Amino acid sequence: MADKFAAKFVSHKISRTRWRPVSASSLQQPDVFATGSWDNEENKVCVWATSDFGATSLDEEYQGDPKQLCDIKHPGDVMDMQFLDKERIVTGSSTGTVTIFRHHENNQTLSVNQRWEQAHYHVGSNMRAPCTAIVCSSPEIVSVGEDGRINCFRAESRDVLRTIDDADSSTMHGVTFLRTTEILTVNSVGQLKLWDLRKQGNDPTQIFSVTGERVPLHCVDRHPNQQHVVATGGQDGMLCIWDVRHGKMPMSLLNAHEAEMWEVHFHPSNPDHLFTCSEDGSLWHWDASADSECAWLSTDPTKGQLEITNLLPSSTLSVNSLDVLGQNLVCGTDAEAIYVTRRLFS
Amino acid sequence: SVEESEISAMNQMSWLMKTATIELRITSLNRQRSHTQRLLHLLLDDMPTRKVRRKILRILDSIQFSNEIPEPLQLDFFDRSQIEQVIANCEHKNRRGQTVCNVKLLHRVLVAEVNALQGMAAIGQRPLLMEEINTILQYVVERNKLLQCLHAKRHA
Amino acid sequence: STAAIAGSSAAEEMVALLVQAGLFDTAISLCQTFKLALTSVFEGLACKCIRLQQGGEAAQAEAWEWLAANQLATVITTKESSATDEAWRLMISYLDKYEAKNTLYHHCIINKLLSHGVPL
Amino acid sequence: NKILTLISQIDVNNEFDKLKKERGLGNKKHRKEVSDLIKECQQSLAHSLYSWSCQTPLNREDTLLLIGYLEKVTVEGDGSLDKVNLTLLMSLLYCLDVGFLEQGTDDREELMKQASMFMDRQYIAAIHNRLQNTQPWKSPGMQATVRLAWALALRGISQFSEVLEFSEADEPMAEIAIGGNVFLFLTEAVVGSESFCTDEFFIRRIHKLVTDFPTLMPMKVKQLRNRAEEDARLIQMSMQMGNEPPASLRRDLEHLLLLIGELYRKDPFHLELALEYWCPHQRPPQRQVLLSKFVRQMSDLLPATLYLPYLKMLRGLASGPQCAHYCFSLLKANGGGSPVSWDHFFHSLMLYHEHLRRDLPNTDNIHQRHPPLRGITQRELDGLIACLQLTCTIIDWSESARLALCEHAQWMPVVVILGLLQCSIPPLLKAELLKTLAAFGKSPEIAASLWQSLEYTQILQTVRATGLRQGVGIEVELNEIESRCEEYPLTRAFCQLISTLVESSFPTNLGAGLRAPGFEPYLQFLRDTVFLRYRTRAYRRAAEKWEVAEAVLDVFYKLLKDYEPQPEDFVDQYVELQGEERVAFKPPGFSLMHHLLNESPMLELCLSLMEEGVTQLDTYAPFPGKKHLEKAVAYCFMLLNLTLQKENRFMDLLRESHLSMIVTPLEQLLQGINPRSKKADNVVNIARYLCHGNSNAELAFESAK
Repeated sequence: MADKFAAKFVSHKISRTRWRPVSASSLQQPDVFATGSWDNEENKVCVWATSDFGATSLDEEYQGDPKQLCDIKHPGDVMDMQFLDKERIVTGSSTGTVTIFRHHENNQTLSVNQRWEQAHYHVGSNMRAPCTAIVCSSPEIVSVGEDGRINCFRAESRDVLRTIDDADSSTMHGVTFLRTTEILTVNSVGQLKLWDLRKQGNDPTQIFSVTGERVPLHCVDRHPNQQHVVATGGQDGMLCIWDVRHGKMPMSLLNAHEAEMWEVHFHPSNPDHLFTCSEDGSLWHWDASADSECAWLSTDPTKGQLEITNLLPSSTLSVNSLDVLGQNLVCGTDAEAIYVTRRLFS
Repeated sequence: SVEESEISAMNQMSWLMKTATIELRITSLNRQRSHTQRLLHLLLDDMPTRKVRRKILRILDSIQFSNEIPEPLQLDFFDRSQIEQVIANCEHKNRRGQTVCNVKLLHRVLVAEVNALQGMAAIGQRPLLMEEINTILQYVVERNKLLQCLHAKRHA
Repeated sequence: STAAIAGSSAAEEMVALLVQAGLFDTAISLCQTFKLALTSVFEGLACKCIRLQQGGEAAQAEAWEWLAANQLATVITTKESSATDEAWRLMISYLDKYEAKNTLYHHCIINKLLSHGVPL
Repeated sequence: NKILTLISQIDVNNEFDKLKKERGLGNKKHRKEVSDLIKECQQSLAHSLYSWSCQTPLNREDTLLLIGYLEKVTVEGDGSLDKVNLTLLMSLLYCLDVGFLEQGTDDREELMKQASMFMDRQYIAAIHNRLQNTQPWKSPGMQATVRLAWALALRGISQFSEVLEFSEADEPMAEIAIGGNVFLFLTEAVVGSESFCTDEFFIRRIHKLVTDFPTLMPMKVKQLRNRAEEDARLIQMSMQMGNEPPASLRRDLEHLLLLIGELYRKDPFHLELALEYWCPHQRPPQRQVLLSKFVRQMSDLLPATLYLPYLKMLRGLASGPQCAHYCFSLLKANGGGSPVSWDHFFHSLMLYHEHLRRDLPNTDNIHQRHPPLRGITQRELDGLIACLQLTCTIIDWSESARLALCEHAQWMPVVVILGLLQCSIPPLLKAELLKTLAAFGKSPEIAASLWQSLEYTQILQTVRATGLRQGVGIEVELNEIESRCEEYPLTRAFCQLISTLVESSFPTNLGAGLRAPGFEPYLQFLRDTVFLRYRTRAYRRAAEKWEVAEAVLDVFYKLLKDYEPQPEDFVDQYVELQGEERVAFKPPGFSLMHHLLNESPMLELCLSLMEEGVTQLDTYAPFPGKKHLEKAVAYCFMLLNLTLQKENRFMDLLRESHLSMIVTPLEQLLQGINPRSKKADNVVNIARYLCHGNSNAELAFESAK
């Protein structure tokens, strides 16, 4: 399976990787992705292509190394990155700044479209304290940080629409939309928190936690079709599955990794697949479809054999980010490397 | 005796012909006498055994080489000579080389003729025109049926 | 059938079913008695004119039945025109004649028109 | 003796213990064939007895044997006499059937001499003694029902000659029958069978049994009606002071009203039998007058507890167009205050609309609390639903009623209903509202006005307003509410509406000024959402999964079939919206078809659905949704078929129009190996549908084609 990916060597640490969203009406496979770098005083955002703009042969083995289209130098260390749409990229910075970049495809350039230089900061001292995660639902943007704040922005508004000050006395690490006006946050004390933006009170609507476990939460993802099914990963390498309507405890606890689980992602268009990466250097593909030929909520160990495959060679370097679109997967590493496959299921 | 489609009966007979023909040819080219014997014996001995016309002649008797002809079209509001010309024209050549409007020209051609005949004021005369077009249709249909029956007989 | 349903009818169910099947005279009469100001007749006739102008053959064959159920006060004066022109002439007539102090008029017509496509 | 014994015992025993054990029956095919042959044999034997009973009446010994068999019967615990048992039952019904005594034919004496259940005092005594036994059958209901029929017979026999000793035994027997709630067993166990749907003579016999009860013993009937109404009222009111209703209550009238509603709800014969409920040939037969009086008498001072059963009864009685019209008018006029009037229905909807809007919170106001949303009580909800269902049934069968109801100046039903749809209620009510709209839409012009109204009301959010983005409409309800409930009534109803509207026109310019023409948005929505789902989204009911797929594919199919293209289609224009040029909206089907000539998931999904269909059909197991699947796959194949023709056509045109669009031939797509399969099984599967040629011929034809 190692022969499916071309690996490109670049002198830049890889933290985040994301596919450019394709229109649901397009028969075109995803071909472009972005990367963020870290571990430096100054880092960059890069845009990459997987195909040569011009190969019309349906029959050539993809040995194509991903090609850098363009880059931009970002002040501070890049933390998180998402596409807002086809032309706009949002970043969270180690400086606590949230920035919207505009990509000008005709000229192959990036430009600063908008910034919030005081999105994340410690109340009182006023010292910089990192924007750790962002989530987009156009035109709305939510950010979280080490200052325990939840900020709500609108892309066209210069002012912050809402701040929830002192939302967490601990660092928040992740945020997702539950519903249009409700978010979930996770923090360094092993809590999953639910919250409504509309509600005036800064208090969370609900708090979930493992009983007797202090372990911090590093990642969270929502099942695309089932808004109540959530996956999380921890410092112990455990995969937790939650039904946010049923109790305050996970429905399933699965031994996934030997070390810290950095990211978890459902496949955006085929959510019977899930992907996870770890400090142990591994990148796992989880397949819940194997009995058909929500599977993730099966409590019957006799129904739904999960097939599990390690995608990288043994003793692989830290895999900080992955993204999956159709038959294509990209991931970024601390080995100054981008791995790309265009034939995930072949 | 597929009177139904004398056409069908005829086609049946035709194919059967070609077939048994090449059959006997090759069987004899080989030397199989008994086979050939029984075959032709039967086929030709109209002589009564255990005036019984020979089968080959009976087959020829079943083919009528004379066929009936359609009542002349009569038009109260309309020229006949013109309708016969129109019938001659829109009768396009089918794959067998027969001039037939077929459903095509028929339907669309009839609609076009009705559109051309404008009868504004005298709405009152409408049922008549309706019945009249019906007969024209029946006639062209009969004519086409007949042409088809004919090419069939030719090939047979 | 509606013969039976006329056995328990009403002052406007009638108006509607009848404005339904052509009969654009019988109903202007039922209305002017029970005084109930009629813009449903003009909108429905405008709809039939539009459907005819974009109508198929079958629609032209059915149209002679409702056209004959009216005169067309007086018919004609030259080149013929496949209905089309037929209902637009019943227009000029059922308009200029049966016309009102306020607006059962230009407005209701221009509207159903821009409403379904039409260089006026 | 021999006959019955044989059939039954053989069949059941053998199969169950030798063939269901050893499975000599082998192939998913052989097993089925053997199973079908065995079931056919059982059915042919049962029919033989039935066909006989329909002709020959039964002798004393043979009748006792039949009764002896029926004493042991299990209606399957599933609650439906299987095609065989239902037939045995109707056969017995005809054996007993004495309806031929009511038909004034000059042959009455000859027919009386031929009916074995006519000249033997011992016949009546033996049956009566068996049915009086509180040895009920394996199925107390069996003892209760036959008893009642024998009793109606006894009731008439007084008139014929002078046989009126057993008239007395009819009231207690009828009481026992009613106490066995026969009305419930006939409703759940008999008509429960979908095979009941088949035999015209089943419906006629039961129709005679139901019509003979009010005709031959209405005195008792009325006694009982009044009794019930009164007791109900009393205890209910007593409790209303502060107590709870006595656990000893028994609403046989409601069960009676439901029975009437269910009995005529759907007739396979479609002989407009419901005509018996209507009195305008005949100078009104006395029977028709009495029944009509029954329907009217039940509407006079209707207790709140009987309100629902009565509506359900009316709903059942308005089948068969003539009947439609008649009951329609009847009730309309009866309301000319009785809790069942057009004034009560539309005033109630208006009150709910006014009450639910006031509970709305002003944007300027911060933190708004309702004087506690009077979430329409569950009973009120059930009542509204029943009313809408009745309305839908009446307007579906009666065009006069449909037009009369829509044009009424005070009720303005279309406005009210559309207004209520903009309010918030649990999905079931929304579904019923959509169904009611669908019933109104079977009439062409209303449809044109309805498209304009739908575009203005932005039920489906066409153009985003004030950064509405996601949700703010049926899309949010689908993703947040239906997906959580794992039930999809709203989505289905919406698809039904669209489907009906597309039939009356792919309409035209649906809104200038707002968007920029096109039926484009609806399409996107439909497609994306529902197909994605169709694949992955929980479904409490496993059958619902396929229902959603069917509803969406139905729309896709109609859009592609309805589309015809003539050179202007491949010419495309860019409309300026909010300062950005956007390619406008080609027809429904230009788009539909571009997406098929390439491997967009649609195809895949279509091909996957076909594969799934054949796999499920190869199991020959009776899963729920098998039919639906059939329909859907049929839709699929038909889609495919039209596709090739129009394909040649478009490809051609496409080559002429110099559009940079790359399309692939349908045959080439069929050749291509499935990615999941990683082999050319595309064709293989299609084929396999030929194996089901006996089972599903339609599919077979399409496949071969």
